[PDB]
Amino acid sequence: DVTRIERIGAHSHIRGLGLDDALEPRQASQGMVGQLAARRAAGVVLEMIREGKIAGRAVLIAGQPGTGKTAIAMGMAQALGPDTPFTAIAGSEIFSLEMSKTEALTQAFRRSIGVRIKEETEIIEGEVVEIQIDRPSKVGKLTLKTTEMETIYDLGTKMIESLTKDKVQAGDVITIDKATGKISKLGRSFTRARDYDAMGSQTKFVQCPDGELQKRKEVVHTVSLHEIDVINSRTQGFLALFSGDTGEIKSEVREQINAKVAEWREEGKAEIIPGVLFIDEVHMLDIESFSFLNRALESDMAPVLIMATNRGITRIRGTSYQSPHGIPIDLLDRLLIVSTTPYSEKDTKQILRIRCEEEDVEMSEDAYTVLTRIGLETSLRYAIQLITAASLVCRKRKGTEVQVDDIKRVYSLFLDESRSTQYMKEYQDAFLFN
Amino acid sequence: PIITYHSVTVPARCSRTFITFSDDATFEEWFPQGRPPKVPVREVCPVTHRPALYRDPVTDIPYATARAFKIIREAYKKYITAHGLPPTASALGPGPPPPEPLPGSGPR
Amino acid sequence: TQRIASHSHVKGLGLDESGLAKQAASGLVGQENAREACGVIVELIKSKKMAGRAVLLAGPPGTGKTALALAIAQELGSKVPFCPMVGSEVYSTEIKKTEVLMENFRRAIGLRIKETKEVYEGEVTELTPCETENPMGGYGKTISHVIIGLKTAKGTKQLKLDPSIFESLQKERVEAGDVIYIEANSGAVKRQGRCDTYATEFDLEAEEYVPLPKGDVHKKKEIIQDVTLHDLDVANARPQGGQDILSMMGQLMKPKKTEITDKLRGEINKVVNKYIDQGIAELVPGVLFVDEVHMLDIECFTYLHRALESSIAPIVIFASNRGNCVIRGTEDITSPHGIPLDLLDRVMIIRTMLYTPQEMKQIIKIRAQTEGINISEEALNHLGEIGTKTTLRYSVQLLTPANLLAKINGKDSIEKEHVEEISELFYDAKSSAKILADQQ
Repeated sequence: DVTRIERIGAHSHIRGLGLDDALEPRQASQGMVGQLAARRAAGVVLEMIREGKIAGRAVLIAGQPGTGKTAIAMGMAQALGPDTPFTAIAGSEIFSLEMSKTEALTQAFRRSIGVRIKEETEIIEGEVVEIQIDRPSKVGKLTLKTTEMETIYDLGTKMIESLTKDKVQAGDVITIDKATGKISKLGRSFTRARDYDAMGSQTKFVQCPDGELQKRKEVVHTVSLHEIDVINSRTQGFLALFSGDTGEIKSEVREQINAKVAEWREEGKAEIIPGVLFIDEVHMLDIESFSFLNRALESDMAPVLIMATNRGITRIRGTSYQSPHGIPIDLLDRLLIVSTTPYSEKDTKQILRIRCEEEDVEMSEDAYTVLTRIGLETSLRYAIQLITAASLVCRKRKGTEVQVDDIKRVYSLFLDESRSTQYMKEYQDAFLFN
Repeated sequence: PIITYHSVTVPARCSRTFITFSDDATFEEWFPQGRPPKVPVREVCPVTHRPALYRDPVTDIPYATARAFKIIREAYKKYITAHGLPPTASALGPGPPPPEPLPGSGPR
Repeated sequence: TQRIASHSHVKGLGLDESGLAKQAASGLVGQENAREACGVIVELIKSKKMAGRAVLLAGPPGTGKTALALAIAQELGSKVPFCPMVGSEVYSTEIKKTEVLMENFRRAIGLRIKETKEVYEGEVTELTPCETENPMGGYGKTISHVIIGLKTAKGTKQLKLDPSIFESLQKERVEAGDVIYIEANSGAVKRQGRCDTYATEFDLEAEEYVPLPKGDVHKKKEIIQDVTLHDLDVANARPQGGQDILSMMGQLMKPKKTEITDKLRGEINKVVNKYIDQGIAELVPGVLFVDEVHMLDIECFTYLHRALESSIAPIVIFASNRGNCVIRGTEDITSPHGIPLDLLDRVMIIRTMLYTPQEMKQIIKIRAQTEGINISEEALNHLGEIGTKTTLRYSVQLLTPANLLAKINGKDSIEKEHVEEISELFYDAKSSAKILADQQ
């Protein structure tokens, strides 16, 4: 029960790359199995990302379909963690009507660079022991305490306004920003009076603050360069962060922002956290897009670029020419290529074992053997998809384990590409527009 | 000054509000209280009864229909003299079937 | 009566308790293997464990593959979302193609928000302040409570409220005889009007003499509302606050669709997960049905590669009738079903078969029953022969004109002569195409 928004997806079982401390891959770890050389290369690329010295390095993951290119990408994403950016898109997403392809790629590049802004603040945090306001110009008095000390404050007018709008009252625990007088209420330490009718929410309690009433603390805020661009693009441009009306941000704004971020870096305010941009199925990009990427990768603010494609010698979109991977050789020279090999019998079996664990499915060894042979014969993804169907078939007969007969049942019910194509060729007159 | 708030928490550990209006006269203009009439008088037409409709005319008393209005305006010409016969004793057939007998239509 | 559509006779998959398919049940006949597979798919959807698993319904035209998808909707009921779309709908003038798909992916995920509140309401009668003279110091007169008496229908009760309510109380401008609304957690007063007891042949007020409420003075209200994730995205993307000038400026300039960013999707997923954890919301993942999927471009399919791999995604059902056809957006690339092989590896294919003459006759009888038509046996057999010769759908279309023709002739049922006349007044595609050689 309690189905959260994240359910079991295609790559949910992947939680890392399964590498040793020396980047040497384990045969099965963190949901990944097989692809030793590609996983090792991805670990090296992940270390390059972590150090962050070198800008604009590009990597291509290549191989046949079903060989775990996207799996290696999500493994890098999970191993990298949430603190560092990881922007993932498909190549088809840049073809917007709101903006040009170059603008879309510029936004995607700048989404993947983080700015770790840091500043000092002073707060007053304490349990409200007493408050008084002599409204007739208004005057008042406030008292706050911690476990250590107590202090009475004679209030100014605007502080009284903020207190009244927030309806602060005694027994509350609050935090007051010394710089601007903003108040934030953390909870209550004392119950409200039970004599009062109808205002009887039970709520929950919070401990008294400790130590000094007034403290100075460091605070860190993380924003992307694209957020800074959109905020500074126009008046009330922050709405475009959610609506997406960021149409063709002017370049002068970006130059000013880069200079200000650099001088913040020298002045100790900010740290640059360069992340990763991942473009799955990059063969959808046009020749213009690759030409733009050639120069976009030469900036010092460029992130690490990762791409995934399966094509052999294949046409470049927007042209009549052909090249390896559907990518021009202007860009292929600028990048390192990672090759994924097809899986063996044991690796397929281990992938199916790991997938059954993720889906909470128990199957016999004969069932595993049969499904492994099916996956070798047709495809890995088809064999993975049959697991849930076979489990449902077992469940409706009130079984406890998925048996070979359930697998053959769903194999009969649901068809793969080869059989469907064969049967389509039998009904070739009935099907349309051959 | 009316002192919009005063909270002390002192007793179980608690939290209260003690509004102190001061100035005497400030109290009642913040608490006038009320004593309205809970319901009105349910009005009935003198002519053929049923609940009243529209309002009174420019003078006199409410009515239900245009026929009742016509009889009421044919009435009150018998009374502006301030003397004469009964202006309303079964005047102009003012809905006369008595399941329970009717007085004259002179409530004004 | 309600209007009769093509698939109005479909009410379900007609499966046994064991999941096996009855030969004729719930308005469907035949397609037993496909219907059993659809049974497995509805179980998959009801399990709610899976995200992004996809299904392709493949077969010749007229084999009811559209009906099976609608039968899946009937089995799931109205709780589970079911979003139908055509492949040709992605080509919008306002937003890119991949945004249209993601909008429909989010429309298929539902959310039931079950927020609760407890309140007090009725006719105010007191406006009575309490008094304790002094706040333990130099003093004028101190109240320390405010007595508020409510009566609505069931009874009367007095509430000794916090003194702080008094500011809000004359801010709402309440007096005796008014009727109000106060929420328990906040204590926020709201004036609804004044009772109908001061009404009934008074009238003439825009506030409306709102009637004296029914029920108890104290109420606990449990509101359940169904909403999709796309609705949350659209609502949170806009500045709906009327107090800003740009909001009312939005009235005059056109409110076009916009390309919603992934940041908003992530934040809405975060707050939805928080609601689910705290118990205010329940997730209802649903179905997206993309009929005529062959109309999509190669860009759309290549985006669906990523979209179906998401852990957030719904169950997707595709339908196509094409053979080995050229993929749209490519120059010369042929593939089965007009779909790339790379996406075709990501789906489970449900095949649909051509119908026998007996199945055609049975479907024709079902449609005649659905349309309120009485047909004789020989007329039904001749119509089945026509459907065998030309097409099932064409023969099904002849029922209503023939019934109208019989009604014009005073008869209450279709005989063979009426279908014979209708088959010469109207032509099928094949017969007309043969005629096109004659009339060039």
